[PDB]
Amino acid sequence: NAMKCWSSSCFWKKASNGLVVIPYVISSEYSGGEVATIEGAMRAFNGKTCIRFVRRTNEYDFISVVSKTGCYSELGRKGGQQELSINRGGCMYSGIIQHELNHALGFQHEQTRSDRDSYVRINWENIIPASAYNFNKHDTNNLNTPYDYSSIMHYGRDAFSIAYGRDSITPIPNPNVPIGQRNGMSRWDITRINVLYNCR
Ligand SMILES: [Zn+2]
Repeated sequence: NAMKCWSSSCFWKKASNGLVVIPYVISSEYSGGEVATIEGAMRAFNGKTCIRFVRRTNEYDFISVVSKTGCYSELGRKGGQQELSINRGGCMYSGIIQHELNHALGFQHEQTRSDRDSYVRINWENIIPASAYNFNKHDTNNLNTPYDYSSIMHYGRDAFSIAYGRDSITPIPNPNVPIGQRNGMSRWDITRINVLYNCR
């Protein structure tokens, strides 16, 4: 589910000591408690990856965390100031923040993987038309990892559903497999970070 870019000007820089140090600033709009929630979510990367989110000093490439419309991030390192939105009303949860930070690392939604049609059916007629593009298949760098229903990057079955009970995504051949967890990073989520950023 990683974006395909050969240059890695596209990705965060790895230091000679192996750490991928990603500078950030958090909008003054957030209270101290909200800052702590964001930084808490960032710590989830420390135990099992070489990713380190650190407060910016004066680095050129950095993440600016802002409370805008919904929860979103740019994909990968964009160069200079790049925004990541954690709306104060709907996004201040560890798993959601981790999901967004994974976008910033270069990871896309699980259901858009190039191999997705072997694991899910997209029920187009059930999807809010303006939001259907979120379900488009992409030419992803899958990093020799398999499709993971339990990925923090997988949409829930009712994501952008027009009406209750008519799901946007149905897992196949077993429709009962859970999708859409936002508790924490899956084994494959962690493995993918480590493969992409060559963490040792
Ligand atoms: Zn997302």
